[PDB]
This record gives sequence, structure tokens and C-alpha cells, in this order.
Amino acid sequence: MISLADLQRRIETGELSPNAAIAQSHAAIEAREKEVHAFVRHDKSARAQASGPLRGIAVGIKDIIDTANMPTEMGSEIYRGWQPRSDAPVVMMLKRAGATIIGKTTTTAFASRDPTATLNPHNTGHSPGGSSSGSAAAVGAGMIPLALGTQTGGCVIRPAAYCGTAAIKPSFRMLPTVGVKCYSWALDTVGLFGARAEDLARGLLAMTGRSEFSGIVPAKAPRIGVVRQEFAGAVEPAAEQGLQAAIKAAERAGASVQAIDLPEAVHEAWRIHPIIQDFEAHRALAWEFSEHHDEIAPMLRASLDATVGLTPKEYDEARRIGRRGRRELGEVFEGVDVLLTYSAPGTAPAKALASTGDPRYNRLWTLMGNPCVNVPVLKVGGLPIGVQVIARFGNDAHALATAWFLEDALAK
Amino acid sequence: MISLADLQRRIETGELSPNAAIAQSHAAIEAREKEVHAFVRHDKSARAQASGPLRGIAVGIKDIIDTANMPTEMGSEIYRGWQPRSDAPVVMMLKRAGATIIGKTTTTAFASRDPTATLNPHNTGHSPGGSSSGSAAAVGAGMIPLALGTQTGGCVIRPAAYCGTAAIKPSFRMLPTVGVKCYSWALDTVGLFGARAEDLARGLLAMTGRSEFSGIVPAKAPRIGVVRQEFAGAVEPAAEQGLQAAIKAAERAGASVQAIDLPEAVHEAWRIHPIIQDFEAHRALAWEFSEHHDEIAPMLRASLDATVGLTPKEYDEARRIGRRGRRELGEVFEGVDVLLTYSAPGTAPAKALASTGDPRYNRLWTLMGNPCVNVPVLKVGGLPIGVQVIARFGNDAHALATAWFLEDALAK
Repeated sequence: MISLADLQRRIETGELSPNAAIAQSHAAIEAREKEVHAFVRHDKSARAQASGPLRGIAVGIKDIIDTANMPTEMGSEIYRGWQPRSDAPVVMMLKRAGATIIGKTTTTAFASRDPTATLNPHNTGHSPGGSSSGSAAAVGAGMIPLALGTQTGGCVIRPAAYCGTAAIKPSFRMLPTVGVKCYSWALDTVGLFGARAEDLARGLLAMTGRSEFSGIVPAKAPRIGVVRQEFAGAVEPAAEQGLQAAIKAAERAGASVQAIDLPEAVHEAWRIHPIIQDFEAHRALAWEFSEHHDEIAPMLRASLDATVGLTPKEYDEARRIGRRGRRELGEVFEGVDVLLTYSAPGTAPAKALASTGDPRYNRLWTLMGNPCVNVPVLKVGGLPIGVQVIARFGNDAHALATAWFLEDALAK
Repeated sequence: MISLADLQRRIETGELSPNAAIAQSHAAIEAREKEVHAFVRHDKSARAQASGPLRGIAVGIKDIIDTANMPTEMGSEIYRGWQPRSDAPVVMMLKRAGATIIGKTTTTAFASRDPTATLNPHNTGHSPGGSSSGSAAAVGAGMIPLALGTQTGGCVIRPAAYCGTAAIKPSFRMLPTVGVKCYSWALDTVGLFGARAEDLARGLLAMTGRSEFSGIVPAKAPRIGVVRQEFAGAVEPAAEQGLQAAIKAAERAGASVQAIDLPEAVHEAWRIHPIIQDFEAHRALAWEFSEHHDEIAPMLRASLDATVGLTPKEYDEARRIGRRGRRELGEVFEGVDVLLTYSAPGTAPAKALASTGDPRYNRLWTLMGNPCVNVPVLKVGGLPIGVQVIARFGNDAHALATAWFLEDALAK
């Protein structure tokens, strides 16, 4: 994989030229697209910009995020050839920083369950996860140093884990979702894919100008609270193997690790995530469902069909539960700096299963809103397994710092 | 003005057919549009639907709200001829209920300060307010029974007051802002314009299906708390005359009215509203500011040029201040059912002043999120004056019930 931070340092010293960096990405893409299929469209004419911390940095954009110079097809036939008039605010954050928008990465139809043609870089016979399939794959295949995606259930953390890349779903609403095809406005959150935690930090710094992302360094003696999300059901062996490897590494590195069971209020929040998501999706995708029903991809069409009956009453109740959940989760962070858990059920599923993976270990955090970061840990049978670092809402910096600490710990 | 509730009842009993109702509207628009100029686009072929609670109900849509069959120009040359692919979820809420989208109403450029060409229905020499200029003017001129607008500062309540129509800015986020051109995502709130409070209730019931909007009837002897928002300075004589008249009518109607002070935390929230608004505006309108700077309407261009330096730091600090204001405001509603205040600084400004009016008496409430309803009180020099009824967050139904109470009280 290509490191954003690496590129930055070398370009800043003149050791590497922006044009060369971009030519390298174009090369990497051409070198494996026929194998991975992570791009809906690749702008081969894309060139590096003259100034900015992200000059010479090629970025892939999930195709539900608006671009003014390239179509935004939402991974749906309904939007084939659709051309937005403007670039989404998050795209502008990158462009204003000097980044090069190299192309649109594949997305499942409307960021839901329907698999794209994209394949896992680590094993062509496996899924790269979803819904940010192309962003995770492209970064995992070393095609680009950065990619944008979104998370409603576990659309960022899960595919990142499956593809062995670092990634972060910042605190809810930190990055605007303006110009981002909505699935559930209570959940939709923009995320970033990179090679390492440090790459994510430098990316967020350039996009937001927030001092909190400046000068981040690996955390020291982090206080970690391990949660296995029992309420999420039975995890697969590989996932647990990765979590134990992470715990062992952190302990040896000086971290204090303790197991903790999450409050009933949190278990409940996890249960009602589907209610909030699906009730809102019917509103958010009303036009598509009412006017182009049969054109909606199979799996998404099915989930919408099964949920037309969700009522405002139960929706309100679900949101009440969500709030109770957030309140009691905050108390959990009184004794620990971060929480550590699974990023996915296990290794990436074989493409034959026609599944981008179950988001059961991701969805709770998207609703709570806390910053989540995936940390590659190991590989079982050649397929990546990662762990998920979670900090208190609004403390994305500490989440990245601990993720960094963890990466260094695993490196022994 | 045309009453949606009235049309509903007559259509329900069969006294009026949906086709006739819609023909009524087309005729009403035809009758005054040449003098008011409230529509960017009037779809003369718009027909009535055969079923639904809103069948036969014509609705005007502020032009920053996406429509699939009509252009959405954002009141800016930058979006001349722009055609969204899909109808915004709120538009679909109306369509699914059986309503007719009769046209797009005027909006100031990107819903900011730059005046549209629309004129006040009560005196064409005056402003109809903004930024939901056309929606307020159309309803006020008796063209349509319902219209959608948005409020970031006071874009719903102020123009409603100026044009003498009933209107409501529901609780923050009750209605989705998907497909609604964003100015400030922390503030933007969809609102409705109608003849009376009952019309708003029926409109919200059909759009949301929420039982809270079903069976609403005038409130009885409400506990009203009068707040003059001294932090925003003294209001113009006409506005105070309308407030005094509303208090007296309410009292003689059996309501308990007490002048109350607003917590310092709330005063502070009003103060930092511009910080949140303008900082986000720079991110939400990034593409426009970067690629079409000189094409942005003059006033908005100037406000943006003067706020480029706002920092994430002061922004976060403003948000913290706003959250504290919301908390303490709720406390105020523990002893009072609704707050009663000004809807605008006074009567509508002369067009010659090139101003849609000062939003100072509206902005706080948009940030707090509470449901606000405008109640027409009287007219000074032929120009309408209204009062603003505010309930606790999530108590939209009560705001409407008390507004209805106030309307009857004023009618004695």
C-alpha cells in the first residue's frame, strides 16, 4: 500500500515530485484494475496540483459522493451517466488542499448490500466488503494513498478490515454529508481509507485544518477496554485470533487492557440500529422506491420491501433508545481511553456467497457516533483480519493515536 | 388565502373534486402571479391525483428543494437550468400523500440575503421577506393552500409574518433536508406555509403520518411565557404593537401570560448563531465559492468574503455554546407551555431598501431547534404583523394547538 504521510514528507523535502507521485498511482491502477475492478471510472488525465499539503496525492472517491467533472452513478443503473453540477463539500476539502481526484471508486447500489464486481486485492476469489468496496480495494491493492467512503452500518470499517487497510469513520457529522447520497441521515458518516493511522491523520488535517489532527504521535500506555459485543452474536475464530493478537501486542507495548461488558442500554441501541436505518431509508430513497422500484438492486429492493411498514412511532422509540445508549456509553469511557473490538465477523467472504459481509460488529458505533479506526492485525489463510479502535465522541485524534500505537505494537 | 383543511373536508365529502380544486389553484396563480412574481416556474399542466389525504391540494416548492420534473435553480445563475435527477424526500412525502407539485417558488440565491424580484401580496412596494420569498408570497396572495420553504436564520417565520400567512418551522430534523440545498447543516430546517395553523397540522400529518398531528384542536387556557429577546435589541413599534395585541387577546381568551427572561446561556446561543452558520456555509458552498466566486449574488458573495477566516476552533466553541443553550432552554419549558415572541423586527421593508429583513428575532430558535409557528395578528399601514409561538423541542403539535388558540382569540 502507498503511504500518504510518506509521500507528503518526500514531496515536502523535494525528495519526490508531485507529478511523479501521481504518475505512480496512475501506474498502480493500470497495473491491477483488470484484476481488482475497484474503479467505476479512472481519470487518466488527472494531474498533480501546484500547491497544498495534498499536492501529489491521488484520491479515490466512492461513487455516491458528488463530483463535477466525473459522473456519480450511485452504483445504480437508475443513475447511469448522472452528472452532478458541483463537487461535494468533502471533495472540495481535498481539492482545496491540493489533492488530485483520480477517479470514482465502486459502491454497492445506494451504499447497501448488493455486491459490486470489485474483488479483494488479497484474494481475487473473495469480496472486498462493502459498501465502500472500491475505496478499500483500491487502497488495499496499493493503487492510491487515499480514498473516501461512507458508513451507515459498517461500510468503512468492515471493507477496510477485509482489505487490510487502515481507515477511520470520524465522529458523526464532523465531515459534511452534503453531496453524499443519503441512506440514513441519522447514520451516514464520511470516512477515509489509507495505509496507516498516520496517513488518516494527515488526511483529516488537510481536509479540515483542525489542530487536533496536527502533530499526532503514537499514544503511550493507552488504557484499553476490550468489548466483544456479545449482543452481536457469535464471532468467527479468525476475528477472535486477531483480537487476541492485538491485546497481546498492546500489553507487551505497555498498554493496560481490561475486559468490559457494555451496558444494557448499549445492547439495546445495537438492536434498534436497523429500525432507524431502514425507516429513514424509505424516506431518503422515496423517489427511487416509488418511481423506479424494479430498478433498485435485488437485495436493497428486498430490504426496503420488507420494511415499508415501519412506523414513525417505533422509529421515535428507536431513536429514544439510541439516545439512552449514547448517554450510558459515555460513562464507559471514564475508566478507559479507547475500546477495542472486532472490525468484522471474520475473514472476507468468498465472492460465491454473494455477500459483502455482516455489519453486526460495526453498526452500533455508527449510531453512537464515536470515531472508529481499523487496525490491520494479521492474515488467516491469506485473508486480512483487523481490530477496531474506538474513542469517546469528538476525540478522533486519540483514536488515531491509539491505532498508531497499536500498529507499532504489532510490528513488535 | 386558501385553506388546505377546508379543501380537504370538502373534497372528502365529495363537495369538491380534486381536479376542480387544482383548477382553482392554477386560476389563483394566474390571477396574481404577474403582480407578485412568486414562482420561478409554474407547471400549468400539473394535475390532481385520484387518492390520498392531499389529493387536490396544490403545493409550491421553494427552489432550493429538488424536484425531478422541474428545474431547481437555487435562485442563482450558477444553477440556471439545473435539473435534479430525483425529487427531494419532502417532495415525495407530499406526492405520496396525493398532493400536486404545482411549481417552484422563488428563493434568494442559495437562501441568503440577496433579494428576489418577488413582491409582498399586501403591498407590491414592499419585500415579502426571505429567503422563502415565493412560498410566503404565493400563500399570502391566495394562490395555493400550501408551500414548502426552509429556515436557517428566519427564512420561514419572517416572510410568513411579512406576508400574513400561518407557517411552521418544525422541530429540527423532523423533516429530512436531503435534496435541500445546504447552507448550514446545523441549522437548515424545512418549513411549511399555509392559511392557518390547522392547515399546517393537516399538512404535517399527511407528510409524516405522525399521530401527534392527528386530531389537533385549539389549545385551552395555555400557559404562555412572553420573551422579547432583548439580546437582539429593541423591535420596531409596529412589531411591539402586534405583540401587545396578541397578549391581550390571549388573556381575554383565558390564557395565563407572564413576561419571562431567557437564561444567559440562551442569549449566548443567539450571539454565536452567525459563527456556526457562516463557518459551515463556507464548507457547504465550497464549490461555488472556489469555482464561481464572482457569479455568486453580491450580498452573499460579500458575507462569504468576510468570513473566510473563521476557524474550526471558534466554530467548535460556538457549537458548545449552542448545546448549553438548548439544555437550559428546555428548563424554561418546565413552567410554561409555549413562548410568545416577535416574528420580525416590524412590517416588511420597502423593496427600495434591498433587504429581506433582519433575522435577529428568528435565528436563535433555528439553532435551538424548537418548533416555531407564525400567527398573523394585525396590519400597520396595510402591512401584516405577526407573533411567533414556540413550544419545546418535539412538541410541534402543541405549538400548532396554541397557535390555533391564538388565532381564535384574535378573532375574539
